Amino acid sequence: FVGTTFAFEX
Amino acid sequence: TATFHRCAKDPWRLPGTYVVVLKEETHLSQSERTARRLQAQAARRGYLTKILHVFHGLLPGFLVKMSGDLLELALKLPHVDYIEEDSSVFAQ
Amino acid sequence: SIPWNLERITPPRYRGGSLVEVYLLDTSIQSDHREIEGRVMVTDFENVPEEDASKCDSHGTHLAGVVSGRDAGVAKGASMRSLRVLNCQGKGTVSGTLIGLEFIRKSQLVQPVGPLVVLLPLAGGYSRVLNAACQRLARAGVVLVTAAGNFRDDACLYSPASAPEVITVGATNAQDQPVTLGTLGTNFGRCVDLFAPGEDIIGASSDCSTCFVSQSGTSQAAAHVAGIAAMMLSAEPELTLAELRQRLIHFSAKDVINEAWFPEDQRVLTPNLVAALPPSTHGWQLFCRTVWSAHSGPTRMATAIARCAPDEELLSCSSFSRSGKRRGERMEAQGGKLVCRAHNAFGGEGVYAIARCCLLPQANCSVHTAPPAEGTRVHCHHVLTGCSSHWEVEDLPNQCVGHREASIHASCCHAPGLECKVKEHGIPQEQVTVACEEGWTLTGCSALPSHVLGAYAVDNTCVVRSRAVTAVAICCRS
Repeated sequence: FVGTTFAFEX
Repeated sequence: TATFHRCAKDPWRLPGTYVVVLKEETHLSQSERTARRLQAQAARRGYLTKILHVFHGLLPGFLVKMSGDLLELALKLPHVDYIEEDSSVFAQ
Repeated sequence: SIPWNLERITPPRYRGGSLVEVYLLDTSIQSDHREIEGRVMVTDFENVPEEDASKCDSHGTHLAGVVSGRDAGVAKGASMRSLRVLNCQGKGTVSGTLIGLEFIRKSQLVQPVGPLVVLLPLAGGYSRVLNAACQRLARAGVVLVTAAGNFRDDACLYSPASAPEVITVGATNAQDQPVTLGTLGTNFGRCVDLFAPGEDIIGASSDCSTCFVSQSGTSQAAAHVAGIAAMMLSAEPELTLAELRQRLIHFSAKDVINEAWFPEDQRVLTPNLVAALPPSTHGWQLFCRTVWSAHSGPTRMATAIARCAPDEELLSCSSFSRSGKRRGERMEAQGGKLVCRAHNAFGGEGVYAIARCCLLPQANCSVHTAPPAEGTRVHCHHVLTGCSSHWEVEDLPNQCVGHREASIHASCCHAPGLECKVKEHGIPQEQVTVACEEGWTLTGCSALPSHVLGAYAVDNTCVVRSRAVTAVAICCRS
């Protein structure tokens, strides 16, 4: 779950 | 009969830029004339506007940077179907 | 060694995408990465808002790799073209996305190629203009695949997810469960067409030209379906959007999602399907799908309408309300084509109309109606594919039978080569269920006329919900 993927922290 | 729409998710709204959508069979030449007309009517009211893009090929219309003050005026232009305030999209 | 997601979409029997082109609207991409080098063309179209390097192209690079990557891609062959509509923070605008979609259509008109698939790995709130542009591009013959959204919310509240004619994709994990992460997770509900692997998905990392990273999201899920669609359209280039959607549903793994993950009211609305590639086994077959309307809302005279695609036939029509405050449903013509209309009751919160839309060429279908008798009956005097009933009152053999105070409607088709049978099941019960036999396609689902909430087809199973109930399934095959 990376920060470049909205809305994950990142 | 022309209506206004903006994003229900308030933080995602981008006020000050509007997509002006014209009726389905409106021709590119007509879209361009409608854009110039808005800019002229706005300027007479003391407002600067900028036509960022004229749409044709899927929807007819144009993208305009202007104060929302002009929306009542813009909704009365010929050929207008509806106007939507620009808003954010995000990588999913 | 095979990534779990690529195994998951592999069918139980098996043996791409080059005639097809896939457009990607996303962040910038590292096009020289070895997964995708020479396979992605960067258009250098760019329309992005100002901010407010490895990171700039991570999202797009990963998704290009899911679609077409030589080691970890779904459609390892496929040609891609990329447009930049998301900035370094992964943010774009509705206007920018519209200009991008318009650019694709213009490109096509200037230099026509084969089938086009457009992946939209992005979402904002519901947008009338974005949905209309998507619809217009779909009607122009382009296939659109979009992310359901990552908010653990109803996808109908988001665009392009909510956009008519676009294939909307939710995300499931290695246990085939919907992805959740707190208040975040896959969207769901009736605007989602199917789910696909979208957690822990290995693909190209823009950290380095040979690096890989696992990422999660409904875009990764949508990328699997974009890849599967490109493969399907290479094999059968003449597929219409409705034919492609029916194949994606038909070849999906069914009933593998635990519906407990979804909010209670969304369970009935959310398709329980996980995408898969078609088997080596494929000879004409009857394909049907269930189409839920938007909720009618609570107005006394409210109606919900469920429609089929232009090349589909409406073979049956049912309805459902959670309260059971319902005046049933009827099939009505509209622009020379039958639609499914459901009626709210006085004081009801609203109802759904639920169409069964099928690919049946050469079918000549009609409706036979009988208004209330003193019980009420009507027959195809042709094969019966569906029974419906509506009433205007507040409370109480190729043949349909209704309540004595209700109108009853039979969908009757002339479809030579079509065999249909009727299977019934009843018990003392919150839900009663009856399934067609393998190789048969459910065309109609209804309850024999103690207080029923509604009836709906789930795949080839007819479900009746009540508050001596008898489910009736009409099943057909070639």
